[PDB]
Amino acid sequence: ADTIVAVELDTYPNTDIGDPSYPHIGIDIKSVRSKKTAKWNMQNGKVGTAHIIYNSVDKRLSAVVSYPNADSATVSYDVDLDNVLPEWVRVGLSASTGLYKETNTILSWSFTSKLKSNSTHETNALHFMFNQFSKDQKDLILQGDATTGTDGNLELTRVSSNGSPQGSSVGRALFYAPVHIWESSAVVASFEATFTFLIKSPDSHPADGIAFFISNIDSSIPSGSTGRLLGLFPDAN
Amino acid sequence: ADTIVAVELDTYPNTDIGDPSYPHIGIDIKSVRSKKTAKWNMQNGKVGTAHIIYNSVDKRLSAVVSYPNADSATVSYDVDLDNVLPEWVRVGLSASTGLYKETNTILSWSFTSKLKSNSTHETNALHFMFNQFSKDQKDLILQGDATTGTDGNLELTRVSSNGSPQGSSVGRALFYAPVHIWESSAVVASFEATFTFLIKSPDSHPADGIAFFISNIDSSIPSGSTGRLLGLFPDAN
Amino acid sequence: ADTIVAVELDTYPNTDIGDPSYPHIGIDIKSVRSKKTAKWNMQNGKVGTAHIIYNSVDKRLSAVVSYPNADSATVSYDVDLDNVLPEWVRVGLSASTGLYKETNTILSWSFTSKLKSNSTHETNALHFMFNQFSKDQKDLILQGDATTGTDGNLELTRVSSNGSPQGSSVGRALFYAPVHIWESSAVVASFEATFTFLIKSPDSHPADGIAFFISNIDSSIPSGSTGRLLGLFPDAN
Amino acid sequence: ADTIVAVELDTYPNTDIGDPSYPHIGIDIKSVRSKKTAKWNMQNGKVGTAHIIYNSVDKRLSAVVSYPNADSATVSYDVDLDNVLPEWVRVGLSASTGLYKETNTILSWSFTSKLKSNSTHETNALHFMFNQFSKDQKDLILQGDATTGTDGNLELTRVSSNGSPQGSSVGRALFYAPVHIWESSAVVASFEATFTFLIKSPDSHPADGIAFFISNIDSSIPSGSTGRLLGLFPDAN
Ligand SMILES: OC[C@H]1O[C@H](OC[C@H]2O[C@H](O)[C@@H](O)[C@@H](O[C@H]3O[C@H](CO)[C@@H](O)[C@H](O)[C@@H]3O)[C@@H]2O)[C@@H](O)[C@@H](O)[C@@H]1O
Ligand SMILES: OC[C@H]1O[C@H](OC[C@H]2O[C@H](O)[C@@H](O)[C@@H](O[C@H]3O[C@H](CO)[C@@H](O)[C@H](O)[C@@H]3O)[C@@H]2O)[C@@H](O)[C@@H](O)[C@@H]1O
Ligand SMILES: OC[C@H]1O[C@H](OC[C@H]2O[C@H](O)[C@@H](O)[C@@H](O[C@H]3O[C@H](CO)[C@@H](O)[C@H](O)[C@@H]3O)[C@@H]2O)[C@@H](O)[C@@H](O)[C@@H]1O
Ligand SMILES: OC[C@H]1O[C@H](OC[C@H]2O[C@H](O)[C@@H](O)[C@@H](O[C@H]3O[C@H](CO)[C@@H](O)[C@H](O)[C@@H]3O)[C@@H]2O)[C@@H](O)[C@@H](O)[C@@H]1O
Ligand SMILES: [Ca+2]
Ligand SMILES: [Ca+2]
Ligand SMILES: [Ca+2]
Ligand SMILES: [Ca+2]
Ligand SMILES: [Mn+2]
Ligand SMILES: [Mn+2]
Ligand SMILES: [Mn+2]
Ligand SMILES: [Mn+2]
Repeated sequence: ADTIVAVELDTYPNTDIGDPSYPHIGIDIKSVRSKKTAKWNMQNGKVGTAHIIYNSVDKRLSAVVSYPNADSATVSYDVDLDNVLPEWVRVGLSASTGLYKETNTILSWSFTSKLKSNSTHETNALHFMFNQFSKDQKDLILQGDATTGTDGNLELTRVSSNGSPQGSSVGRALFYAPVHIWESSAVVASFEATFTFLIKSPDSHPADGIAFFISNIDSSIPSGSTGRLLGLFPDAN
Repeated sequence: ADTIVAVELDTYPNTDIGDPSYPHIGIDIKSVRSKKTAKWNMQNGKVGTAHIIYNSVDKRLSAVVSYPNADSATVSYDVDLDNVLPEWVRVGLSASTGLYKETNTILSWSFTSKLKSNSTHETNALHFMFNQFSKDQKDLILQGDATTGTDGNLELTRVSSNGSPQGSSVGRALFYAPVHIWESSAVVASFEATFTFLIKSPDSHPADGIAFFISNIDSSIPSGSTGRLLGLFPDAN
Repeated sequence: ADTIVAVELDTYPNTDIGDPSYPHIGIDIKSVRSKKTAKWNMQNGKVGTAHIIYNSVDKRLSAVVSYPNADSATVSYDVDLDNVLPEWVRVGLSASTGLYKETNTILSWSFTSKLKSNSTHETNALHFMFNQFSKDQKDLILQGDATTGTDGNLELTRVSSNGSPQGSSVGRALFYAPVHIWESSAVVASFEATFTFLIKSPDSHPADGIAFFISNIDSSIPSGSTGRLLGLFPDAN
Repeated sequence: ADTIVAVELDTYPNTDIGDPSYPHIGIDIKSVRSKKTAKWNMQNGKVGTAHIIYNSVDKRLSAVVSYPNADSATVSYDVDLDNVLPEWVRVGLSASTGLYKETNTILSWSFTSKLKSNSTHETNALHFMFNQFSKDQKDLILQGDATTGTDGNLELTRVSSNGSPQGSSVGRALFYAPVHIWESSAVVASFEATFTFLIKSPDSHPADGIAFFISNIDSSIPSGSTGRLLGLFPDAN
């Protein structure tokens, strides 16, 4: 099975599987039932921004999601990723729709990771920044319904030609190169992730959400994980 | 008076004023009596590295000081700098000697600060990296006994021609430009500081230490702040 | 007696002093009479972007000015800055108006400079990025009519309350810290400058232009340098 | 066949195939016979540094190779990479030995690539920095005799237990993710490469050299490319 650590931007409450009775952001550690959540006042049709950060000194994973001229939603959870994830992982974005839909458009995405080992200035680093996505984005592994090129944007889930969002859709984009998330002999290790999105929903309720995730290198979308599973988990356990 | 927030690498225990009975690292918030300290196994004559980090999401200031092939010392303290420091500050390094001495040589120093406001990718940032210090380092404000140029290093305190450290010395180096440490309308704000040092002590005990500090723009060495005061505080209150 | 090296975005042709008969961009080395120019199809009322780059290996100063979905204007000139400028300089933006006007609005400005000396990874660097300008921008030295805060932008020249541009206006913005542009023992040295602007002109012709400049630390606006002198030169020599 | 653009650090002159009669650095565009070379005073047993740069404004590829307290070797060639290389490529380091040998040790390697298309601050970037190489370096594709982990270094060619170099050896290291080297709608595009090496040769003459290269994504070591072919070319044409 895949080892998943994700920060979810959950637009649809599934109170039956542990979701809060309102849209929220949460920290998922190997389960869709977030170890921590915070109320999120999602704004339909508006471009928002998410920022996720973590460092081995504090061993705390935090995220802030906000819209311009609007209060932000913050969520933090104490977790030592050395004990949860493998040394080498892959990072990506995931999204899904179920009975209800919304567009899960990504306008930009950047990530920076640094590892300092026991030596002078000996820091290994990785950084990538996407502001425009091309039709042939070779450095991205697109899974499921995810597609690039539409207006230079990344469409995680299926959107028809007339621009309307489709139900029962799942899609992910993983950066091509494996990321060395930690090392036993590292003094300091940290990562920063930032992405802007546009969740637009024409129907009754928006669903199901977007999630930033870290996984084992060979991770793939679990079969049937549309809807509430965010394309990350095989079941709601 | 000056508003000081510093991370001290205290090599000499002054138990009479609140120091632990062993070398330690500490977080000083407007007073030399650290709000938080951690035992530090200082290694005489060896190059060490210090890393300090802070972000407005967690509102926690942390630091790690280590030597190669050696366990590190970590210290963290929850503090909202918005309520402590002014919006515009100056960052620097400070060091002192008293009856007992040590060299307070800085081999490198880098700093990165970022402020994200309520707007798309609207991030203001400042970054500087010093690996070599020249005889005429115009972007540094040297105070007291601090001098640059000797072997491309920054000597915070007085070191004789023969290379031996002098007692009763104080010196600081502040980066020339004021730093916008925070702003009421910032979504995220963070800073990272890193510096390598070389503390060498020929005499009985090493004293007194090095400190990374953030202060009011016009800060200056208080008179008589050699020894235990680290060139940062006027008294031991 | 300032030593000036600037890249001009000349919106008004003053053929009487050497300007081409059309808007152009040029490389000015101690004189308003560009050593090199290129036709520039300036677009009234549109946000444009300028990029300047230089490296000691090629000893060539290049710039590209473009507007979205439009052809760019490029200008390059072979010049060894070690022979032209002092070791320590200051960098800034300048703008002026005369009988004719235009707004010289700066929306963003970033600069990065690196110096690699004869040592392993021993690089000294400086980087600052401005996407938003505040009312109290302490790390900037505003000269002449330059002001910050207006909609988070940098207005180099005088703009009325209603927004209309004023004639006979000069203004500059220099970054607070001195920049080590070069060093005799440097293997490689390079710098990159990028800024976006908005030149809007209601009157007959736009005038006079914007310029990115490098100067001696203590440089200041020459008396009477409004109009064709761009706030950089004392005369048309 | 592979499309190769490389900067060679040729330690062994093969005059019979066009090599100058002295160690040299060169720019190879699809052939082992450099379009441009420069005399290089290689220092046996000393750590050196190589810096390569390119930008679409000047369309010139330059490189500087130097040793501390020593004069550098510079080589530049005017070439538009849009006409030579495909849009997506892979970057790496290559080295070889033949009848004569040397160690082709890489101590560090960093790369930065940026593409700015027709849009505000819309820049796509990639940056990776390697100061330490681990035994299980997953983000690198090791070809031939290349190995990592030995003292945290990258040994491009075969070296024994006692550290001595082996003859008739070839090896390469390519970064895992494909690099978008160019795009038809990009205003500016640039890349920078830096790496430190240690060429040590116990035998009569050092051979054959190290090279930084850009190639088609699926490139692999040509059959029989040991010796003078630097593991990049199938023949000496
Ligand atoms: O796209 C949203 C949703 O679609 C699919 O589920 C449809 C409905 O399925 C079950 O009926 C319910 O889970 C329902 O959820 C509502 O009712 C629950 C029980 O009353 C309650 O606990 C929930 O909080 C909610 O009010 C679903 O709407 C499927 O794709 C889901 O995975 C997906 O989340
Ligand atoms: O450079 C070290 C120290 O030098 C100067 O003080 C010298 C001594 O001054 C006082 O005697 C004491 O504070 C002493 O400290 C020792 O004794 C204390 C009392 O027994 C004890 O609490 C301390 O922990 C320590 O054992 C000093 O050594 C002066 O410049 C000081 O500022 C400076 O720290
Ligand atoms: O703001 C533009 C301009 O305003 C001020 O000069 C106004 C006029 O001053 C002089 O008459 C001329 O230089 C004139 O320039 C035009 O005519 C010239 C002669 O025919 C010709 O060489 C020029 O190319 C141009 O067509 C100006 O219009 C003063 O502030 C100037 O510095 C400023 O550039
Ligand atoms: O590692 C060096 C070299 O080893 C292998 O070639 C060995 C020799 O092969 C041929 O004899 C020659 O090319 C010789 O080169 C010398 O002599 C040439 C003719 O006089 C002269 O042009 C050359 O400049 C050189 O002095 C080689 O030494 C094989 O692996 C080669 O690929 C490899 O370069
Ligand atoms: Ca849900
Ligand atoms: Ca003390
Ligand atoms: Ca003019
Ligand atoms: Ca050769
Ligand atoms: Mn949830
Ligand atoms: Mn103390
Ligand atoms: Mn002109
Ligand atoms: Mn050659």
